[PDB]
Amino acid sequence: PLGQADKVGAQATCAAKPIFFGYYRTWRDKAIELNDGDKWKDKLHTKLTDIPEQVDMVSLFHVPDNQKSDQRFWETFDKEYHPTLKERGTKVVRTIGAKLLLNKIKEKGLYGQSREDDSKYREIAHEVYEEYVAKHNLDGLDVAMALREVEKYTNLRWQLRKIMGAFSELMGPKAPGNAGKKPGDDGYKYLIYDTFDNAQLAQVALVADVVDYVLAQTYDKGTEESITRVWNGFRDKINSCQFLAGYAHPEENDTNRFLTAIGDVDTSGAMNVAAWKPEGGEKGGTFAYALDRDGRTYDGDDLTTLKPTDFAFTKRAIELTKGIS
Repeated sequence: PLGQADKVGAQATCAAKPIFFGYYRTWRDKAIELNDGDKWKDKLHTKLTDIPEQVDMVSLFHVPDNQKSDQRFWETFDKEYHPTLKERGTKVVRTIGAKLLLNKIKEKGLYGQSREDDSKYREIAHEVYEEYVAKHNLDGLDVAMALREVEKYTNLRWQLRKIMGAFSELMGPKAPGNAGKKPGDDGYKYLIYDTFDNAQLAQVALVADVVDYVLAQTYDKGTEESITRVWNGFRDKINSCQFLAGYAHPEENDTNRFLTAIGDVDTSGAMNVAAWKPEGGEKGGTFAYALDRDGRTYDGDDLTTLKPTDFAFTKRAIELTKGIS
């Protein structure tokens, strides 16, 4: 048998100090094997260990359809990348899309109504944990929920709640395996939720009690007042220590147009987000999408070429988030 979090609102203190969270596109890693006809079969400049040593947590965004094979990538990760990141103290988690989870719910024949066998949700959670987290000794799972249909349909809300509860038995504050451990401790297994910057569309009330962090996709904000507005939308469901606001770096052939992390670093809206704090509280930290595109724009050859990065935005966000130099 599987409301809001235990504490909500602005919290003057947090169990873990504010962190910088980084999304890493595995199909842009040097060790990955892209398709034969791919225009970027070469020109791959960045490796995973190139990220700054002060990154607290990195999330591997692995998409099998974006490359031909990942065997070399995982061999390099197990041999080279992961020991170095562990030496630096950087946690590594794995991002999974909610669409894949709903597909797995559907394969089991679940509609999500009462009288169903909730052990099937536990089966799905264990399979996902073994494949995505345990297989490569990762530190937890990040569920990306950017589906507008979840909020509209009761059965989808039920399904999401049940799969996140089944996951809470394996990761997060509710997991018995994390007994006496806290985010930031060695061996802690994280349960992370990234979603809309709209709390209602996010359906964060279904996961607030089981997740360590809530990552709001504030990719179009860039103003402290707008982030305050988003946070006031979330504050009655989660506490500020769970909340992370973020920005997105321009991607090649993206069509999305996220403008907060372009131009001068110190005056960018991305650094306003990194510097932002909840009034009367401390935040969970700051996150950035596509670390390999740090500093890139949508202009000129940037839209169509891959380039190395100096991680200037990443370093400055770390400084503003953690209050260090």
